[PDB]
Amino acid sequence: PMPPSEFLDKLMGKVSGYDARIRPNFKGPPVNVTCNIFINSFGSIAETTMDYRVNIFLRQQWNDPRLAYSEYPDDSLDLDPSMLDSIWKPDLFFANEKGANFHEVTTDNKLLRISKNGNVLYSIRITLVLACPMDLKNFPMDVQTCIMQLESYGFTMNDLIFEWDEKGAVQVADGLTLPQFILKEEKDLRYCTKHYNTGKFTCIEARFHLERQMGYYLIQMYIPSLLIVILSWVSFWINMDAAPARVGLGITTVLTMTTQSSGSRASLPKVSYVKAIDIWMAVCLLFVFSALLEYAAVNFIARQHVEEMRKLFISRAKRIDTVSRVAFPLVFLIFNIFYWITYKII
Amino acid sequence: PMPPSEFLDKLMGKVSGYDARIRPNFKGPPVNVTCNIFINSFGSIAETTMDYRVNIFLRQQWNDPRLAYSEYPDDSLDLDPSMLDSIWKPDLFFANEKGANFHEVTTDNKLLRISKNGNVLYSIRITLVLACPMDLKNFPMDVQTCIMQLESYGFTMNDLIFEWDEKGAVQVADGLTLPQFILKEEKDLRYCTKHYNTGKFTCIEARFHLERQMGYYLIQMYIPSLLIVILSWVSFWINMDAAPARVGLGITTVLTMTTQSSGSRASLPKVSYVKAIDIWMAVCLLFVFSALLEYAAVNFIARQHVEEMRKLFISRAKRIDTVSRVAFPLVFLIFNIFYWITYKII
Amino acid sequence: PMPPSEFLDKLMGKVSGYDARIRPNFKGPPVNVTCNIFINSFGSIAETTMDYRVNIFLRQQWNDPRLAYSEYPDDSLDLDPSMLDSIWKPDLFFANEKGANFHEVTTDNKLLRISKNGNVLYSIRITLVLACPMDLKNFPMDVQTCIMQLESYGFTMNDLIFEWDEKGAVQVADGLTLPQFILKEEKDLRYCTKHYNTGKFTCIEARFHLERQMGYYLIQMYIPSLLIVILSWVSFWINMDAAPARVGLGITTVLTMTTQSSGSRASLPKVSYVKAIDIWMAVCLLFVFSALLEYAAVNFIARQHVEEMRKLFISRAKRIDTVSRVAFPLVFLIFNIFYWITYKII
Amino acid sequence: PMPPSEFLDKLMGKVSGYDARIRPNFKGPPVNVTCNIFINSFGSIAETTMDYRVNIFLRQQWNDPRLAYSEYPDDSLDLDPSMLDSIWKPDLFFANEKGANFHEVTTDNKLLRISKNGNVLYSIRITLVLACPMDLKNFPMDVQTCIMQLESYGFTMNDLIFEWDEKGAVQVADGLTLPQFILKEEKDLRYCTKHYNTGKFTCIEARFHLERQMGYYLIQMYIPSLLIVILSWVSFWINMDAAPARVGLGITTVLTMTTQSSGSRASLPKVSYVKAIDIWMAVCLLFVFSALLEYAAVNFIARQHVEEMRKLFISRAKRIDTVSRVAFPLVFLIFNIFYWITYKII
Amino acid sequence: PMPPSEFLDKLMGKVSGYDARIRPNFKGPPVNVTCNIFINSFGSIAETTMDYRVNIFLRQQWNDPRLAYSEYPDDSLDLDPSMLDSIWKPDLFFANEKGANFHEVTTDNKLLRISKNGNVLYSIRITLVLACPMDLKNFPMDVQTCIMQLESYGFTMNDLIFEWDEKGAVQVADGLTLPQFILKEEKDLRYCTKHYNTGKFTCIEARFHLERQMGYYLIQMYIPSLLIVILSWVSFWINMDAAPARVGLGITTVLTMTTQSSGSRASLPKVSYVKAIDIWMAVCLLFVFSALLEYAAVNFIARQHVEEMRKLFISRAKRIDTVSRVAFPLVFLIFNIFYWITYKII
Ligand SMILES: *[C@@H]1O[C@H](CO)[C@@H](O[C@@H]2O[C@H](CO)[C@@H](O[C@@H]3O[C@H](CO)[C@@H](O)[C@H](O)[C@@H]3O)[C@H](O)[C@H]2NC(C)=O)[C@H](O)[C@H]1NC(C)=O
Ligand SMILES: *[C@@H]1O[C@H](CO)[C@@H](O[C@@H]2O[C@H](CO)[C@@H](O[C@@H]3O[C@H](CO)[C@@H](O)[C@H](O)[C@@H]3O)[C@H](O)[C@H]2NC(C)=O)[C@H](O)[C@H]1NC(C)=O
Ligand SMILES: *[C@@H]1O[C@H](CO)[C@@H](O[C@@H]2O[C@H](CO)[C@@H](O[C@@H]3O[C@H](CO)[C@@H](O)[C@H](O)[C@@H]3O)[C@H](O)[C@H]2NC(C)=O)[C@H](O)[C@H]1NC(C)=O
Ligand SMILES: *[C@@H]1O[C@H](CO)[C@@H](O[C@@H]2O[C@H](CO)[C@@H](O[C@@H]3O[C@H](CO)[C@@H](O)[C@H](O)[C@@H]3O)[C@H](O)[C@H]2NC(C)=O)[C@H](O)[C@H]1NC(C)=O
Ligand SMILES: *[C@@H]1O[C@H](CO)[C@@H](O[C@@H]2O[C@H](CO)[C@@H](O[C@@H]3O[C@H](CO)[C@@H](O)[C@H](O)[C@@H]3O)[C@H](O)[C@H]2NC(C)=O)[C@H](O)[C@H]1NC(C)=O
Repeated sequence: PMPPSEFLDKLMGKVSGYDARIRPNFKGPPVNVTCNIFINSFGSIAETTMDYRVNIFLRQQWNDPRLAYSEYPDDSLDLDPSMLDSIWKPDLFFANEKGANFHEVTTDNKLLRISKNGNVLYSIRITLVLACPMDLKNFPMDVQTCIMQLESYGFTMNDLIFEWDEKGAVQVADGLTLPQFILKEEKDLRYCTKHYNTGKFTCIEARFHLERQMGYYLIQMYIPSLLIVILSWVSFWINMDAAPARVGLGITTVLTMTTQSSGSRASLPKVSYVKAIDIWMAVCLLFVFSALLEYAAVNFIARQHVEEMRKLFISRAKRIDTVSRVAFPLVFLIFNIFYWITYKII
Repeated sequence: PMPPSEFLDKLMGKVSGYDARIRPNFKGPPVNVTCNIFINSFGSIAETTMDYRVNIFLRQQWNDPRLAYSEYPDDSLDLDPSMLDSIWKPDLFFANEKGANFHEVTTDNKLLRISKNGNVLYSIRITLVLACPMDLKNFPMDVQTCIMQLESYGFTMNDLIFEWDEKGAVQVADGLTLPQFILKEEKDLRYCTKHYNTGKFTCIEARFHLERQMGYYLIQMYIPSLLIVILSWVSFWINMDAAPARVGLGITTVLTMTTQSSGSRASLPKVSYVKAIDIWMAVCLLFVFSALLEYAAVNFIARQHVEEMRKLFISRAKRIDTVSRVAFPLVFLIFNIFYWITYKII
Repeated sequence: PMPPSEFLDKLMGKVSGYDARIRPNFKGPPVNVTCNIFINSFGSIAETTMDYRVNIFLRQQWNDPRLAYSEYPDDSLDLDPSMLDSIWKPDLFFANEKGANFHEVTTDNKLLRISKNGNVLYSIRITLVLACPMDLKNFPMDVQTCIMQLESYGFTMNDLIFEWDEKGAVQVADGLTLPQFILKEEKDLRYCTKHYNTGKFTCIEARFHLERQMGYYLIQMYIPSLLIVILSWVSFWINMDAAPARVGLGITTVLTMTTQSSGSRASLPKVSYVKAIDIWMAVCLLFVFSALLEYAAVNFIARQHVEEMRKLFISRAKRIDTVSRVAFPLVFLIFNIFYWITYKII
Repeated sequence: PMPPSEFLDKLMGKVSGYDARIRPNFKGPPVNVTCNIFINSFGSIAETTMDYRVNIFLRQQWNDPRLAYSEYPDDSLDLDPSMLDSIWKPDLFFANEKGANFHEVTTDNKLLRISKNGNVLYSIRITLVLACPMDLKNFPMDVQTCIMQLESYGFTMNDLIFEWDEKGAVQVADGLTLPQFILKEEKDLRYCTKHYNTGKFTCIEARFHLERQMGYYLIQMYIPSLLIVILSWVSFWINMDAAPARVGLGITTVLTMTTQSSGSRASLPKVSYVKAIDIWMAVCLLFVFSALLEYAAVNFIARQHVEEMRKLFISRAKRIDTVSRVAFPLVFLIFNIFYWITYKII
Repeated sequence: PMPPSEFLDKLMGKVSGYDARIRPNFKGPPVNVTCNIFINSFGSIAETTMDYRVNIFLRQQWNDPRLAYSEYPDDSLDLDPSMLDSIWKPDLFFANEKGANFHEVTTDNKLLRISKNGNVLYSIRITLVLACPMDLKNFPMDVQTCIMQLESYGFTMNDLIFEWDEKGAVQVADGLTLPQFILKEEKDLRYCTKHYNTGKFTCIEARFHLERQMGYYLIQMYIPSLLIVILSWVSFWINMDAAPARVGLGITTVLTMTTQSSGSRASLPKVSYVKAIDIWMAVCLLFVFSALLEYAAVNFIARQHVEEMRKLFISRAKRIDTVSRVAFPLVFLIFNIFYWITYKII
């Protein structure tokens, strides 16, 4: 017999009237193309530009009666990736590409096989940098949901319809790990049918829940953010007579805590709303600032102190020192409870 | 009958004398091309290079009598995006491109349909990085106006005219949100007809008002910029005898405020004029510097103090301490009123 | 006779039925392609994106009976790199490309020679940026293993099989040096046969062990990380009466050590687990923090001190000063032993 | 009649012997090509790499007798930008390109019109990143001169000559503003004829004077650079008995001034010569360092002070304090005059 | 007669049997191609990636008897750069490209002329980013030697040999200046013949000595690195009774010197060996650390001081103060001599 390359020349050549500019089943029902992606590499999720780089295998399957051969004895004929400009292909595109490219390492990474009944498998490797609106109302304890939509651009709903297959619409790699987030096993599948001034177009999308890993932020901006508050608590255990001791403590600590506040949003987007890490530094900033005002109240009584009425001012300046050793270690603990409970339920 | 691919070969082939290098209605009136864009993604507005990345759908509509078919029973014939090099297309370009590229993810993102009367719709996806002169006279409270002009390069006014359509000249996406700014619903539409040494060319543009969100700057460079001034106010409530207490306070605070001034223009363009954030740090720098000179005036009187005339110098050195507790908390409030009123009207 | 260019036109032209879209030995055994790479340049191994740039010479050898000439008197015929689109080539690709490109400096860097029996050598220069999961459980003393897999995309196992040659499967350059790591002479060779929903494909890979050089981290983040702890030890040799001396020492040192902790993960990925450099700064942070609490215990006894019972409190406040000069210099040495032994065996 | 597309096929087709590989007026005088650029966008002038990005409209005009039509009734025939590979074009190139690209947004931005006498206008949009040797002998008050040369590569002087036109050789945009520098209205026009081992080639260039705007540097690195010196002057108004007051002032200020010196060359090229900003920080570093040595001379006399001869040492230690309040405020003013006069004339 | 474009069609057309896939002098001696480069732009030598960007004019000259015309009366025929795909060209490539590109600004920057005897000149503009192993054993006083090799990829030694010409093998631009380094006039020329598993290939290279300019490092990291040591010397001229004076001096200076050590390797590669700038900061770190231990020895004697034996401890605590004023100013000078002598000979 003849090889599949010469066998398909009768179906993709000048004979049989086959044209790559004509969609299958013309003047009839639209083409129902089913798609399924395979995430190979994931990560590099930046927040300054609010985008993430993904590498998926976009599989496409449809039905073309013009390529339904019945003379070849086999059931699957592989095609050279250099002959993709001869058959019709869906005009699939993403609405959040923001720059993309293919891979042509020694061969155009394309897969093309034709079944006997007319099933055509089209799998290619695409490297996308997808964008998603980052919701940072609770930055250290948020559940991001970055989606990706597959719309049409040249054909409307009556000519091309995208759908998901029931046999693993979205597969995940075996050893796919992320440096900062984690990929949940549950991925939603809903439609995203858009409507413009020209018409209506099909759209398919899949939700991806990306939960953060609190192990990183808990060590860098939570343990040092708590030890600095302890530095302001040791001033109560120091005598009220040493002026340079408690003054230098209430100033060097209250100024190095601002660096922690400025160092908590160094690589974060400039959002207007307040996040969960801005209420942890601001409240702890009040503790390192109230300790400065605490010494300002103790030193103000000692500098004012008549022999009987002045002996009570010394005890009054020391009575507040007996409560500050218990108030702040018990008030900061109350805020430490309302913080790790409210942001663990919402 | 015959498919539209073979039907349009009579209108785009060697027959009928149709050439892609000839504009419609030659030796007559110019081609009136109407355009309308659809902003899909917006943001990433940097200030060091004074540019912003945009992703729009550039729709183009004109009239070509050479493509006015009258035999096909339908009213809209979709075209393959691979056949855009056969018909005439307007030479539309932007005067502020500064690098651009198309999107060819599995298909050239182009839309092409031809009506019966000769209406040709041309919609493509372009990713532009547009530039605009940043007016930073009031940096935290400015209303930026970044525009984009669509000029001609090969045809003059007598051969190609660009205009805006009245049915939604500029559409906005449904869920288009910006991280730093906000997009106003009012967009101006005016002409930008340029004149060069070669001739005159058409030009269409649309204004985009981008108001900032003060919620970000109010927390990072306004709350810490005010608490440092309070650190210089607590020196008045400290006795005038402790030298290392008030000296270290008037130096560590006046030097950490300069870091806030240098940290306020870390990612800003090097403009010559003064902005609204440079007058907030410089005036607050005077308060943290006047407190240093305030102790220099109190300590200078105590070191100079004859038994009757010296008792008044001690009261004089304490009389200024009774006014500094009221002057600065009431003078900084006056500047706090004139600042948030002048920059809220202009 | 005729030159090899005209001699091979009979084997690569329209005659002999040779087609570049047909794999050798069709309807029979699969093509056994042996590959061997030659690493020219290596390094630039970043950790923020977890990727490294490599430049190898990908050699490919297979058997094509359709190109087995028997009339030319020579044994090796060199081919012009501009004629690679006429013969069949394996669709080799990498599963961790993440962007790649060729080199076309004055000539496409391709090698093509055909033997008499049908051996075809295919060598090209590819610049890859390969990714690997960075295991940073012990950051300064880890042995990274970055691999690279060569999979198929268009042909399954029954049509294309990749294998390694026994004569130097992976060669190393003569003067290939790395700035940070070192390349070990032992490189493992194992298979990576994947299985997808479409079928099974061949895969070959080679392990690369990249041991770090501790000479860099030992000087920058280990010598200064130890001298700061010595600054907290000198407070014991200072009299317990000078308050501003020991207070300023226990605060300026405990706050500059946090900068060393924040400066140890400035260009590191945001991992959740704790690494070996996070337990060296945190434990040393306890020493510079216990010295602050040590003075808080000595000053608390002196401020409390009845004529006979008060003379023992002065000796008690000095007895701890006689143990702190020996405890911390001997407790930090114990942690210094358990650290450099546990992380030198695992 | 026939359209210009079919009319010019007789002049650009196989007939008439017109070839795009032959320069006009062969075996005779060279082609005198006149050029004129139009700067659209300017700025982004970095100093680390010593380059600036420019966007100009390169117009080219020459004479081609082979295209001198005499049958068409019009005087200017516009050409499709897709037919630039049919006529001869000058091989113009820049000697300081360092990477460049064109703009192909929906159309190749090319202009091509042919006059009756043979005048051919060629205007294209080129985005260049031009380099210039940065002369930073006086960094805040220099007048940079970045030029751009247009050389030939394939034709020598006897075959191609570039010249400037007298009617606006270099035009400037109407609203072209720069963020840091300013563009002067005077632009020099001189030749740059080079000589290599192959021969001599034509060259045209234009000088661009880029004066800096001192409004930026005067606020960031000149006002804080002067207030720190004032902090060292207030130590003279403090009593000579307070040791921790004047010691901490002469150390915290002398160390934060070094940050201003290191912060003045953070984004500057590593040049060997000294600039005008390195002599302003180094001299001011002497003032904040002489104040430290001033207290070292006052405290050395007080610690040495026999009942009559010791009373003069106290007055001697205070006599220098009466001159330091007048010397430094009058010596720093002398350097402040010689600085803003020498660098305002050269 | 006929123009050179039509004259060379007889030598580059279907007639005469000329093929671009055949090297000259086949079945005979190899082609001796002589090359000579012309460095136009040089600099941008980074150290994090260990690469430098260069822009050279790669001239190539060989002998092709098939192009030896004898009928044209001239001696040099210029060729259009669009016809380089018709003649044979050497497959020259660099072994350290790491990404490269050509320049196509309005014309492919290629030079092609053919002599009567068969001499063919081939000059193109290539922008390379070449790599070299940075030897940083003495960072401020090293002599870097970055080379560039021109190897073959498709032809072995018996088919293509590269050589250097004796008439200026490597030329330098007239006004080529470097921001950091300097280019020496002496450039070595040696061979780099490599040997692989396939065979042996020709190779030509040229050495480039790049000496650093010490004027930059001497001001930024050598003058401030010496003044901080002077701050530790002034503590000896202060009385031994002021505790907060000498304690704060021996801590604030010893901690700001570590920033100079961390600030000396901010943009340097992470090498394991010690460089010449790491022994200048570490030794100076001992001086600012020995001054802290010097006060720890003086204060330890004063706190210990029986009426006759205690008067000698006061003199002993002051005797070391009389030697420290002379020891350190004379020991640091000894290290200052051995440093600037050992690194000025090797
Ligand atoms: C692609 O998928 C669409 C569905 O999304 C298919 O369209 C549906 O096709 C049926 C005929 O097969 C149309 O008729 C209906 O038939 C059912 C019985 O199956 C009957 O109960 C209904 O009353 C109706 O007559 C139906 O209108 C149509 N639906 C839509 C929304 O178009 C289409 O056939 C598929 N195309 C191919 C090539 O498989
Ligand atoms: C494209 O749009 C232009 C307008 O911007 C159209 O041009 C105008 O066309 C009219 C004829 O239709 C020209 O004549 C005028 O007619 C009015 C009555 O409608 C009459 O009152 C005037 O006195 C005049 O005779 C008019 O001069 C012309 N204007 C310009 C500025 O060119 C043009 O026809 C449109 N082209 C197409 C193909 O639709
Ligand atoms: C490519 O390599 C494969 C092996 O990976 C070759 O396949 C093996 O080929 C033999 C025949 O040569 C097949 O038959 C076996 O022969 C042995 C004797 O050599 C006999 O003991 C066995 O019982 C069996 O009959 C064998 O099944 C086959 N193995 C596989 C896994 O396919 C193949 O021939 C190679 N192709 C070329 C073109 O060299
Ligand atoms: C392109 O420009 C060059 C000048 O840069 C033109 O060349 C000059 O052409 C004249 C003839 O037109 C040559 O002859 C001279 O004529 C003058 C009178 O005009 C006479 O006084 C002189 O003694 C001499 O005979 C002249 O040598 C030549 N100069 C050079 C440097 O080539 C050239 O003609 C222009 N080409 C075109 C096509 O316009
Ligand atoms: C390209 O350069 C090579 C040299 O690198 C040329 O090869 C040498 O060519 C000579 C003949 O011209 C060969 O023969 C020798 O001749 C000398 C007298 O000149 C004689 O004393 C020797 O005993 C020997 O017979 C020589 O073997 C050969 N050397 C090599 C290494 O190949 C070659 O001819 C040049 N090609 C062209 C086209 O110019």
